[PDB]
Amino acid sequence: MWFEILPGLAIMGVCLVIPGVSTAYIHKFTNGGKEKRVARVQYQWYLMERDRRISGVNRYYVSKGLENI
Amino acid sequence: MNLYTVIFINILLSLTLILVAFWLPQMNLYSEKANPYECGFDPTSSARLPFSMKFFLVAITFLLFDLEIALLLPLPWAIQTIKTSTMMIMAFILVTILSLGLAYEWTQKGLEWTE
Amino acid sequence: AGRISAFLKNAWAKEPVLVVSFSVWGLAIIMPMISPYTKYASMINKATPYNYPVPVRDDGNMPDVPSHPQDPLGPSLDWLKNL
Amino acid sequence: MNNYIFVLSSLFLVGCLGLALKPSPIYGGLGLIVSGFVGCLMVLGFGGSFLGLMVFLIYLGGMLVVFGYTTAMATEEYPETWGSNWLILGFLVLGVIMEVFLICVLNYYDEVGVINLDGLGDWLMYEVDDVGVMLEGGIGVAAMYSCATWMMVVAGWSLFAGIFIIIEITRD
Amino acid sequence: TYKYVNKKEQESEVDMKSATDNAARILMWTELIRGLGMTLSYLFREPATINYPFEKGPLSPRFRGEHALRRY
Amino acid sequence: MELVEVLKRGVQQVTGHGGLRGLLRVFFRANDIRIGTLVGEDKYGNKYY
Amino acid sequence: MFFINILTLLVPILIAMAFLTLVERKILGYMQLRKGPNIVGPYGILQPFADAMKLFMKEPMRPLTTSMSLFIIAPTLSLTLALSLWVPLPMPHPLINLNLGILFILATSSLSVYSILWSGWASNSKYSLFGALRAVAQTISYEVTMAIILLSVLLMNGSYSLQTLITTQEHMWLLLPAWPMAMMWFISTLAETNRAPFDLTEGESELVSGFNVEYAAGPFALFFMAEYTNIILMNALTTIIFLGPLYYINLPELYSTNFMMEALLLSSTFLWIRASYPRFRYDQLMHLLWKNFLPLTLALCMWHISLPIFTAGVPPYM
Amino acid sequence: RSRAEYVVTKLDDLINWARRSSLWPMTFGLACCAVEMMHMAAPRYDMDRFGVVFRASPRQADVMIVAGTLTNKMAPALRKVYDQMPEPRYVVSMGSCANGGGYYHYSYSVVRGCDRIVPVDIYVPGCPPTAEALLYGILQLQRKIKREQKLKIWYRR
Amino acid sequence: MPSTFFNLTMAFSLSLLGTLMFRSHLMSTLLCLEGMVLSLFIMTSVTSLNSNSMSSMPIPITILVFAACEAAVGLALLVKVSNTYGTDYVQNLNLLQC
Ligand SMILES: CCCCCCCCCCCCO[C@@H]1O[C@H](CO)[C@@H](O[C@H]2O[C@H](CO)[C@@H](O)[C@H](O)[C@H]2O)[C@H](O)[C@H]1O
Ligand SMILES: CCCCCCCCCCCCO[C@@H]1O[C@H](CO)[C@@H](O[C@H]2O[C@H](CO)[C@@H](O)[C@H](O)[C@H]2O)[C@H](O)[C@H]1O
Ligand SMILES: CCCCCCCCCCCCO[C@@H]1O[C@H](CO)[C@@H](O[C@H]2O[C@H](CO)[C@@H](O)[C@H](O)[C@H]2O)[C@H](O)[C@H]1O
Ligand code: SF4
Repeated sequence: MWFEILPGLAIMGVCLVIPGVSTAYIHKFTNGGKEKRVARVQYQWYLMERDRRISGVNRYYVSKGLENI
Repeated sequence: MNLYTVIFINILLSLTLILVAFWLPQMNLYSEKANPYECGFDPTSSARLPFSMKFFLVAITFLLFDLEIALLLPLPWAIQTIKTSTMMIMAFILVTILSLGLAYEWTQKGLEWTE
Repeated sequence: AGRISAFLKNAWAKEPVLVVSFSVWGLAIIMPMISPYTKYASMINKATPYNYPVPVRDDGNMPDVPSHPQDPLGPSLDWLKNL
Repeated sequence: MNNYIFVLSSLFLVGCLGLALKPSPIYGGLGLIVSGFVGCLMVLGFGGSFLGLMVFLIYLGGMLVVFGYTTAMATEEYPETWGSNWLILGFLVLGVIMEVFLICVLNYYDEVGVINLDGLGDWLMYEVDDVGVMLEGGIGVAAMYSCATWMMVVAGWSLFAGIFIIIEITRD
Repeated sequence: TYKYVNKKEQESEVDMKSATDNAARILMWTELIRGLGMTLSYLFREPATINYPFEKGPLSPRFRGEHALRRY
Repeated sequence: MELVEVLKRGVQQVTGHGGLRGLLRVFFRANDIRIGTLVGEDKYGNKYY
Repeated sequence: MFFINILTLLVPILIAMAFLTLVERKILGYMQLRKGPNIVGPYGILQPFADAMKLFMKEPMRPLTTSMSLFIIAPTLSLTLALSLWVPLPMPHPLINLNLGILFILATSSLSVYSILWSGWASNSKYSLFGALRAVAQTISYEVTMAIILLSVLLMNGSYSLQTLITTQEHMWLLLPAWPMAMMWFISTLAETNRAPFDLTEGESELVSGFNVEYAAGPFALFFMAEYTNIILMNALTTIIFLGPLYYINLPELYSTNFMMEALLLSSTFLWIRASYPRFRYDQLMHLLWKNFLPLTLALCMWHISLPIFTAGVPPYM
Repeated sequence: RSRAEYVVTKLDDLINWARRSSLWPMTFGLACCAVEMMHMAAPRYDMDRFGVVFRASPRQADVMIVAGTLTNKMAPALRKVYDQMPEPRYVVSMGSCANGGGYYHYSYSVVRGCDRIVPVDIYVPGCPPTAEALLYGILQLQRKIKREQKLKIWYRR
Repeated sequence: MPSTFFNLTMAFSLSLLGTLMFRSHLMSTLLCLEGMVLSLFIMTSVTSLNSNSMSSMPIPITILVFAACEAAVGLALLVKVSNTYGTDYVQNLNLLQC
């Protein structure tokens, strides 16, 4: 019966969700719990480099608020 | 760095599969096995002789049409211009002349393959 | 113009793709000329500030230039906010 | 990474040497594909983006037509490769040796002139507008639609006239 | 007696209605959609496959198979 | 609603072969888990349904 | 961590490819009133692994007339490029974030034809040369309109960035305003993947096996792995461009689940199409693209230049 | 025996299972016997559910099913395509003609059994054998492949 | 920049040397012309990027447009040569010595 096609489909379906989900989680793990920063233009890269320089630990994603001034 | 890293891994994975495929199996080389296939009979000539191209005119038309799209692919940046009327006329004229070129070749039977 | 109408009708039945292509091409030219929103597309591209707006030295003869960004002088963007 | 662009321009040089030796156009076509890819990387390396991807895309299309034309009109029973003829192979090896020699000697005489092996990587990017937004090469190319429309008029005319030209050349 | 398999050439005039129906058929691939409908309808049909060798194809007493020599 | 009828027949097929081991035996030996009437068994152990 | 992320892309995609070979054979079977694989594993779920192990344990061909460097390179290039097409795909966040990701796809996909061209030429047999020259014709047919179709769509996106397509479709599928281009795009991806009814470079009823006819064993498997990986890729691309999966900044996995469902469905229609139609003649594919798609594609490109200007709907640069 | 011999034996099973489970016959049929081969692929028997898939290229085939009469004019061509199958390869002789010449055994133009031209693994009798009889022979080839001991024999050399 | 532009000029010189030193196939020479075009494209593109000359980036694209027209005509001519003689060899193209 047609529903016997589904075991292969479910395996396909699981395999096609892992890349999207794994990339989203690995980004947050490696970017301080936030989305990985996107630098489309030079201005955005400049902000990341400034964030890295003021972080104290050479990581752009470690943010400094008003407690730092 | 990341794009270089993943593409090298892609190259690395493909080459490893090739090495496995060539060194794992048992081999048995002899002349009749390695002769070129042609449905059980021997070829009467080389496969390296000229093979006529009946769509040769479409093929070199494709060369010109491929530079036409190269002129069109800046359009996403061009629509940001203040000079909207100029951009629009240039894009309209460009598409129209390409259409007229296709229309002429079509009516000259340039898209028909040679016999 | 009954001869063309039979022509166009046959072309519609037999070569619909080409009829649609020519109609779409003609509509694309016509629409910017008759649309009331065509003027705004250039104005929106003009209001996008990709560059720093360099201030001007005040010489005492600039009644039209704002002294602060929240002065009521200078170009307003209310038209776009309510577009 | 300080040798990255020199390595690429060095690979590009070898590709043109291979093309210049003119093996069968099958391998000539392959040589241009690799050189086109290496050329795309160099444009990228200097901060390009659109121009590098364009030239590779255009040459990918161009060599596919040349492949088709080669199998019909430029083929022999035994197509030549770079290794097939000892004479072509020797000038391939000698050409590569003369490249190493030419770069080595020029480095010695000037040290900072055409070749500056001590300073590789220090003089790739000169100035960069650090906080800019509208800077990518596609913006520059797009000026054909607004500020450099004459460039697009002549380009468009040549493609349009090219259709009429190739139809005339090819009719019997 | 004979019949024509492909003589439907009573050429007629075309209205806007029929010309548009012809236009929709060409541009929206309608007969190609009917083909997909047919194969879709088979997807949900029970397959005719039997589970050989646990199941067997039907045979009849007349079946001609392997020879034998008989006794009284 | 009719789906529930179908799923119940699936439960009968899945639990009607003598526990888990009996279901695995037939499923992996015959690739089929239908339940039928036992018509008989021959002297060699073949079972007919 | 970036190396772990490469694994969690490549390995699941290669398993998805392997099981698409199973799904194809079962979907085709049931549409043909058969079952398809149901013995090798439960419901046939080990059949792909058996075929893979069989092929790599088989003697690989070393034909005498063959030019061996290109013969080996072509299947290697095929799988490399198929895997590389996945790295910029945003699901919703890509492994590699590219500014011109769409142009990367076209260039990478366009280099993929050379694996067919070189393998067919390098094999140095007549049926393989026939298959290579059909690939030349195939690319000339569809590549003329595929980039213009994409161009018109991306005048509503405003960039070549794949991630921007997610935001463009925040409130509506791009299918709705672009369904005529979506239709032409869908036919183009069938031809681009050499799938039926345009399976001409292999076309087994005519050329026995076309470009790969001299290929055996593991080298043959690479072409097959590359073809099934590309089918998933092109449909996933169609999903992101026209069928914008639902995106919420705080629920990224919702995008991934919705993306997979639509991508699975679009891959199923590829197998459904194969079961339904006869093959085109390869001169007829050229006429389909150059005398039907190309006129409409050019008109619609002009219309989609015209639209944002006269509706004041130019998308943002950033 | 030893743990090295046990491991070798389990590997034989694994590689044997893979070749059992993915037998790809050549698209190759000579006469009426090929019609019954079509009926084995047809829905009732659906050979593809056992993992059996026709491929037209000898380079991509594992089994040759000699399905019909083998004439003298055809014999060199059949030998050619057999030689062009990569190994491991198997031959199934199907029907009386292929088995031994059958109804045409005494003809001037007919090869009296394809096993004068190629080695044969399974002989399927009948004229034609039914689709089911052919399927039985295919399953007998699988069990033969299940008995292969190539790695065990290599280990003991 | 200094060493890259030296290598690119050498790449052009080699492609020109390829053009000037014929072998047999006319098509092999047509490929050498495309090599010179490719070298000049990169040289122009890299120069525009290194000087941040965005108003000059149309020019490299126009180089490729006319090169495509040149290559299309070259191939069109090569069809004519092949039709006459059955090859693309340049030694056949010698009727105009007298
Ligand atoms: C032989 C080839 C023929 C094919 C080429 C035909 C090209 C001719 C194009 C005609 C259409 C031009 O359409 C023209 O669009 C521009 C904007 O783009 C409109 O311009 C309008 O909006 C713009 C903003 O964009 C305002 O700044 C302007 O003041 C206002 O007029 C014009 O009102 C309309 O007339
Ligand atoms: C086809 C491939 C061709 C490969 C070509 C050769 C690639 C390798 C390039 C070698 C050229 C010089 O490469 C490298 O240049 C850098 C500048 O970046 C030098 O830089 C380093 O050493 C030199 C002094 O020795 C000083 O500049 C300094 O101490 C340090 O920066 C390296 O010492 C030199 O080894
Ligand atoms: C005989 C065949 C030739 C006839 C066919 C071609 C007709 C001409 C069509 C192209 C018209 C180009 O028209 C030309 O456009 C440019 C911008 O591109 C305008 O240029 C203007 O704006 C630019 C913007 O940067 C300023 O820098 C410049 O100083 C100013 O003149 C010219 O003032 C106008 O003359
Ligand atoms: S054995 Fe019988 S059925 Fe088979 S080919 Fe011969 S005559 Fe025909």
